[PDB]
Amino acid sequence: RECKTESNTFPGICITKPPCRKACISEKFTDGHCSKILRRCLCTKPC
Repeated sequence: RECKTESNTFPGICITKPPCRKACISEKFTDGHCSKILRRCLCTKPC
């Protein structure tokens, strides 16, 4: 079970994974991915 929380530190719209994952890991999540429509960096971690 993992929960999604928008990244607090990623700048701008999310198009490619690497900078979003990096931001999320910097924030102590375990991954980050881009959403399709609002194009947000969403971090995930177990919850």
